[PDB]
Amino acid sequence: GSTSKLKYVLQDARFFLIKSNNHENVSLAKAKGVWSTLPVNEKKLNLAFRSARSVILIFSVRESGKFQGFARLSSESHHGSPIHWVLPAGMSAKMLGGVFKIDWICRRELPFTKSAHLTNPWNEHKPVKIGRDGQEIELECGTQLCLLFPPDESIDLYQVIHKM
Ligand SMILES: O=C(O)c1c(Cl)cccc1Oc1ccc(F)cc1
Repeated sequence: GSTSKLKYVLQDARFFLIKSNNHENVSLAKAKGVWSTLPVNEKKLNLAFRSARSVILIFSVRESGKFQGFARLSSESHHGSPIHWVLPAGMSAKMLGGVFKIDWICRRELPFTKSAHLTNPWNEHKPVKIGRDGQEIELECGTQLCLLFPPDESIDLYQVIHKM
């Protein structure tokens, strides 16, 4: 299977590692195509969205040993139908910023064992699995990381390719 469409989507991308707190919220985000974060990281992502042809979120639930997929921002965050996230301990829906609409590019998992050869120059050349929530990943490392994920037959890139 050709990777030309995915390489096109990634040509001028920025990449951010999302260290999700709860697997259930990743499931919600996957199903509904929406995501939200704290205003600190939100502002950084809204700026990125204006700065690059694609902004890619690469999800890795904390302590999971895996990435759970990756998605492209379709919009800057907006404030809308409320999403009922599973709120982690000591968190409240008030702490969250607006909602990003996101188009999932892959919803299949990638174990850290499969990315162990990739290092992120923008995180001190550490293996790319290592990073805080919102860690930016350099273009080539991010591109290669996305290309390691298995093909996802539930995904059709047509809508993304049209939004571009
Ligand atoms: O990381 C998640 O589980 C998560 C996701 Cl995927 C989407 C939306 C919210 C999430 O959790 C939070 C809930 C409230 C907060 F104030 C901060 C994070």
